[PDB]
This record gives sequence, C-alpha cells and structure tokens, in this order.
Amino acid sequence: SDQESNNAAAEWKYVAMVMDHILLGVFMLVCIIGTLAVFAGRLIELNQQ
Amino acid sequence: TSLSVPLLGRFLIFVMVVATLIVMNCVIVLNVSQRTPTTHAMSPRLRHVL
Ligand SMILES: CC(C)CCC[C@@H](C)[C@H]1CC[C@H]2[C@@H]3CC=C4C[C@@H](O)CC[C@]4(C)[C@H]3CC[C@]12C
Repeated sequence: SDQESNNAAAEWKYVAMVMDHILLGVFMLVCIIGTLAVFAGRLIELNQQ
Repeated sequence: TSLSVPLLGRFLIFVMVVATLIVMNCVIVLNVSQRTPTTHAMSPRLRHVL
C-alpha cells in the first residue's frame, strides 16, 4: 500500500516538475520580451538619428 | 551626473551581478543534487564528465 501511495505521490511530483519547466521557459521568455518591449522602441528611435 | 559611472556604483553593480550568478549556480547545484530515480533518468555523459 505504501508503494502504491508513493507512486501516486511521485506522479503528482512529476506533474509539478513539468509545470516548473514550462514556467521557467515562459518566464525567461517574458523577461526578455518585457525588457525589449519597454525600451527597444525608444532605443531604435534614438539610434536612427 | 552621467559622464561616467562612479567606482562605488561600479563595484556595487559588479557584486550584485556576481551574487545573481552565484544564485543561479546554487539553483543549478540544487537541481542536480535533488534529482531522484522516480523523476529523472541517469545521464551517463554528465556523470562521466563530473
Ligand atoms: C555587469 C558587470 C559585468 C559590470 C558592472 C559594472 C558596469 C556598471 C560598468 C562595466 C563597464 C563600464 C563602462 C565602461 C566604459 C565606459 C565608457 C566611459 O566613457 C563612460 C562609462 C562607461 C560607459 C562605463 C560605465 C559603467 C560600466 C557599464
């Protein structure tokens, strides 16, 4: 019974790990996109002088 | 002023960057150390390297 319970718990842990990996990718991508979307328009406008 | 960066500011930004890199390093080391058979597979290449 303990082995079955641990297997179910490990399934939950695996789901959490997969969600963590997706969110790592999403949050790094969002950091890059926010940094660009805030500043790059004005920076390219100034560089085109 | 903005003609140059003061030494104090340069040093503080440098140590902040070093601290950020070491935080990333600690996160990576913890990710590697707490891997268990029930979630992660045994990479033989990394094991042979390290
Ligand atoms: C992020 C880590 C690696 C560096 C931290 C220190 C930062 C603030 C340092 C590293 C290199 C530095 C630059 C190097 C050279 C110049 C040209 C000078 O005419 C004005 C200051 C300026 C533009 C410096 C500003 C401060 C600077 C950007």
